[PDB]
Amino acid sequence: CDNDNDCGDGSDELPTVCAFHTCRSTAFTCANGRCVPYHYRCDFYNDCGDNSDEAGCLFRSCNST
Amino acid sequence: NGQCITKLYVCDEDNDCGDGSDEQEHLCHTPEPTCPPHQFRCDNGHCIEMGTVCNHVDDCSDNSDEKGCGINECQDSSISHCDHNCTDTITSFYCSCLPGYKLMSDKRTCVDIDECKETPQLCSQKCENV
Ligand SMILES: *[C@@H]1O[C@H](CO)[C@@H](O)[C@H](O)[C@H]1NC(C)=O
Ligand SMILES: *[C@@H]1O[C@H](CO)[C@@H](O)[C@H](O)[C@H]1NC(C)=O
Ligand SMILES: *[C@@H]1O[C@H](CO)[C@H](O)[C@H](O)[C@H]1NC(C)=O
Ligand SMILES: *[C@@H]1O[C@H](CO)[C@H](O)[C@H](O)[C@H]1NC(C)=O
Ligand SMILES: *[C@@H]1O[C@H](CO)[C@H](O)[C@H](O)[C@H]1NC(C)=O
Ligand SMILES: [Ca+2]
Ligand SMILES: [Ca+2]
Ligand SMILES: [Ca+2]
Ligand SMILES: [Ca+2]
Ligand SMILES: [Ca+2]
Repeated sequence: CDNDNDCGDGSDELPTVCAFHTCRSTAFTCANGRCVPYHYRCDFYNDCGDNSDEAGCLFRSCNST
Repeated sequence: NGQCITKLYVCDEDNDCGDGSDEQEHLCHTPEPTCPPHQFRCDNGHCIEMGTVCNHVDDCSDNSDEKGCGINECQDSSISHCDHNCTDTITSFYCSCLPGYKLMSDKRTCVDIDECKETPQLCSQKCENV
């Protein structure tokens, strides 16, 4: 249930298998039903599909000290 | 050479021991560790056969092996907002500044080296930064 059509014609991601799926609770949860570790969120990479992992964060990225 | 020096002297860029045992590179510095050249290293201290890095299966404890394989970051200005030059890699990418410039912790910004302050021995009389 990674939201990818691995099994040829999309047969692995069908609703009757994935419908009640959840992922390890420490990981981030994404709008399209895909999970990436929480640190992946907002690192300029759209690791989750579309852009909901990056969307909304302020990209403060330098050593303020 | 048969000499005793205080422990603070052992690595301070001074040949206190005349044989130059003091200041030996193997003593004062550690090379970045690697693994067989036929292999690959993820962010964590792990080394895997290189073919595995893009096999769609997470190998590293941090799952960072598979993350980079699909993106040519230099062609994607959003991720690669580099100041001078960018180069792709099967995992992630690297960014580099032109000669005379240095890179900053965001690993994308470039800044101008004050060569006079950083290396005053460059000019025998006076130095001016540009
Ligand atoms: C800033 O850099 C110093 C080393 O130059 C490092 O010790 C420190 O942890 C860094 N701080 C942050 C917030 O990144
Ligand atoms: C690096 O970037 C500079 C400035 O854009 C450019 O003049 C130079 O040709 C580039 N070098 C390479 C190897 O891409
Ligand atoms: C997935 O999360 C749900 C909560 O919505 C339940 O905890 C369920 O037991 C979980 N199943 C697993 C182990 O993924
Ligand atoms: C060698 O490198 C490691 C990190 O890989 C540590 O920074 C360590 O302190 C280094 N040792 C010396 C003697 O510089
Ligand atoms: C990387 O480190 C290993 C272990 O020390 C071997 O020395 C190998 O030869 C090194 N390879 C490189 C690239 O220096
Ligand atoms: Ca799938
Ligand atoms: Ca991300
Ligand atoms: Ca010394
Ligand atoms: Ca892998
Ligand atoms: Ca890449």
